[PDB]
Amino acid sequence: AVNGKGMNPDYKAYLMAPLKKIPEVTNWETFENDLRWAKQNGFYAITVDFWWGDMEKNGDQQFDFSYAQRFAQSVKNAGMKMIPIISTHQCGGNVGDDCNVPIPSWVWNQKSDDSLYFKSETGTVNKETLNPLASDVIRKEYGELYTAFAAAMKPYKDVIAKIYLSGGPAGELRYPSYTTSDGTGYPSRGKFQAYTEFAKSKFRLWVLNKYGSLNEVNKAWGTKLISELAILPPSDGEQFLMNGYLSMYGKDYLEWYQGILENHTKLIGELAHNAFDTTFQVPIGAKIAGVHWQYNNPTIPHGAEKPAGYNDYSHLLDAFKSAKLDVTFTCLEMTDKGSYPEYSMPKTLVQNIATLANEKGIVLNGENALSIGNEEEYKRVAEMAFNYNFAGFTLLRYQDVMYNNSLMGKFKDLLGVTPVMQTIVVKNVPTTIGDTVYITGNRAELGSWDTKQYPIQLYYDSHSNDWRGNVVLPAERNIEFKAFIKSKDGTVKSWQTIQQSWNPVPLKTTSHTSSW
Ligand SMILES: [Ca+2]
Repeated sequence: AVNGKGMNPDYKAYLMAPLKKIPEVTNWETFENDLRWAKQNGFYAITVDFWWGDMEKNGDQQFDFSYAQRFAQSVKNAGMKMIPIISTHQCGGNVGDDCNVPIPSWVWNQKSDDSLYFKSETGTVNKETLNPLASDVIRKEYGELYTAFAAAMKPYKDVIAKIYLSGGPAGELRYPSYTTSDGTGYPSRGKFQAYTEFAKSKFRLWVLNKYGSLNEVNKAWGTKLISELAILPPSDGEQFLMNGYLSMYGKDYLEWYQGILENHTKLIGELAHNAFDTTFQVPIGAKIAGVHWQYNNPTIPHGAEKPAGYNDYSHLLDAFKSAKLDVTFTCLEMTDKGSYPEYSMPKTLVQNIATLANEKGIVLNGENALSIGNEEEYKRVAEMAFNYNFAGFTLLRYQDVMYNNSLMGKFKDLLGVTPVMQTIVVKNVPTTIGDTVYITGNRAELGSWDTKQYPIQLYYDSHSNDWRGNVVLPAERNIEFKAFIKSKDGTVKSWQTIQQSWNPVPLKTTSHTSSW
């Protein structure tokens, strides 16, 4: 892996449950047996969606956690762990998908205005999640929801491995900028979701708080606004994304726009920490979308990320370290295309989020965006996950490996791995001054034979004159590798005479000694 280190010793693989409830898929007994089969292949937990639309349906605080309870009973019977996702967003909702669980329709009557939903550049209304701008309804409704759930899942705390939160549409912390209804579906650019009277208002009160007076606003934006009512979100998102984003106004609008997400993150992460910390004592996290299309579009750069609210990921992730939340990112199985018309750069995006995240000490969890049909995608996932320090990989979805044994075997081989500590030792290395020793191997956990970005580093032991190093490895898998010397100039001088191997890597901690 990256920075000369190994795979994360805390890597655990997880399975995403289906969208539909288990009794709409199979029965609780073959579900338990499927969970046993999963764990037999390296899955540690099953991550599942518990929808607010189901858990507090009839009215305010007329709660039903019977399904969540029933579901954790089988998880306990199967001797598995689970990761509930308190899904405060809508499931499906439209034509042809495997669910339609709206958010409890009584929520929308808490206000008379438009504080609560979203409206786009062209007037499209979106009601998939509650608008983070309405933080008073969000503190009331989410706080209560979270604590009623902690109360009912307390019997099952020994089966809860972590708790995930929904921060927006599709469980992603972002705005509803890409939808078929708004004419923004992949691979086109999103539209801004700041046109409700309430957002418009909140932008103008923010701007005015920064500058003080309209006069000060016109001074800083180099404009000539008439009234304060002229302080508005962009009227042409296409022009904004084209170049209005470079002006001081543009920079202030996007700071406000991304800022609401950052605040929403500190707020749901506060409410969930209060409610689940004493009782459960588990890591809590939220998800961020991989809006990889229109990344490198020359005309409208980062054309889909900026309407979704992702303008400065370093600053966005900073809201996550402060709220003490883990982050899940989503397209580990994709590669970079970067061409017309989609301008898709997903592998560069995941490499960037991964690096900021490790620089900040935020725990990474990966997810694949789409279903994986071949070994290849699993091998691509293995590369990001193991070379960019992911503490977890959640496979999307259940039925894909559960009703295809060959694919499940490929998963077991590449991603349903258990990390184990091992000492690699290389004797008789002709290391002249300045040189460094590295090992690279065949599996992605050893760098896929790469020597510049991903090799793991070994350190000279002066007492016994060999290069050695405690490497985290895939327990019980066959590995091949070789040591090599990287001269001070980062140049590969030479390699080990004979390629080494461990068939398989023992499950216990040993040492593999070998000579140059
Ligand atoms: Ca409530």
